[PDB]
Amino acid sequence: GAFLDKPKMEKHNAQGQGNGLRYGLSSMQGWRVEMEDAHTAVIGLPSGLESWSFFAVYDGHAGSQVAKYCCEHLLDHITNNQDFKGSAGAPSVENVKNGIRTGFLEIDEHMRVMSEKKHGADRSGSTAVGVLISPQHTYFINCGDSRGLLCRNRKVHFFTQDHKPSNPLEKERIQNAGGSVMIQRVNGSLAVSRALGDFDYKCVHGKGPTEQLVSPEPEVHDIERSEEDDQFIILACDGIWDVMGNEELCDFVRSRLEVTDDLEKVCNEVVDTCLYKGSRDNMSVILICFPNAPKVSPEAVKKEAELDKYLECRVEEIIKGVPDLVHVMRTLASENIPSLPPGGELASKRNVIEAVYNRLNPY
Ligand SMILES: [Mn+2]
Ligand SMILES: [Mn+2]
Repeated sequence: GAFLDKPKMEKHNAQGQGNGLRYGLSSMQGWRVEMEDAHTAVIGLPSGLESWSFFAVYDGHAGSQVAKYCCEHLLDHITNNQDFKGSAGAPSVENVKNGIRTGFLEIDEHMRVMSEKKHGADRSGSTAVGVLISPQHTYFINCGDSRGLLCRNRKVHFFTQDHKPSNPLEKERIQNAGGSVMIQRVNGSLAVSRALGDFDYKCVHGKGPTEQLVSPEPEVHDIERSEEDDQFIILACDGIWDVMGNEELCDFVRSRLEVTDDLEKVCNEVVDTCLYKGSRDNMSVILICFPNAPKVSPEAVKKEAELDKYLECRVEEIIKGVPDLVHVMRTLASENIPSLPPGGELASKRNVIEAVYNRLNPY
């Protein structure tokens, strides 16, 4: 219904280390009147999965109720059901894969009875994307238009495929549940074809839970882990992916990692870069790095210090009229400056340019 007059750019961070992993996250409200994103980051899991980890981004719609309940409870719905536990020993590929499906369906029904019982007024829904990381497998999980990727060996090794209504199997399901896809939207309103919650979209008679207008069924992919080649995993809501592609962001994160090992800082840079590339949505990013994540380079740090200083001089020189920040950005862009961060471009450097603009024209 509304945007803010000015963006809420305050970042919320977390970070941790364990099972050979390091992780950082950053969430920001941005231009939207509410923050309806949520996340989960836990290293070491209950009930004998000490050496497992779990990370997840939740993009909530029509309120944050569903997103928040998921962020605190999706994991135990996933690991504490007979499908995940099942077979006598350690959980197999199938156990894990079926366990997540059950987890997804059962928490959905759980939330439906809770809402029915307590007479809930919110009509919210949420995407989930994440990884369950075991000693030898990364299991990617997706439900909605949030997205995850694996950077392996300097390249995009795998990414999750967003559930858009106009996708062929999604459209088919929607049509069979008596709906249509109008442009990109389920009956002209809903932009996503899979989510937790959205219970009004889940009331077709004589169609299973996975056969409704909006499905809670996750897509799960088993990637075998690689001690030598596994570099980092990026999970983010569409607030990020709307304005940056797989290759770009993966190239950009690499560039940043070659400058800091501070993961919260890298995530802040993803989020600011995205706000400046024009994103007007809530943004949340998680960055999980593996032992062979890119390393800090003495040279890349110098190049960044050089580039920073260069951008400071241009600003000072561009001010002879006294142009506003917007106009300085325009001018700087039309200079076609070399060596800007890959993917990030000029946008990834606005905090540096702006801080300087302020040093010189503070009023
Ligand atoms: Mn949202
Ligand atoms: Mn969003």
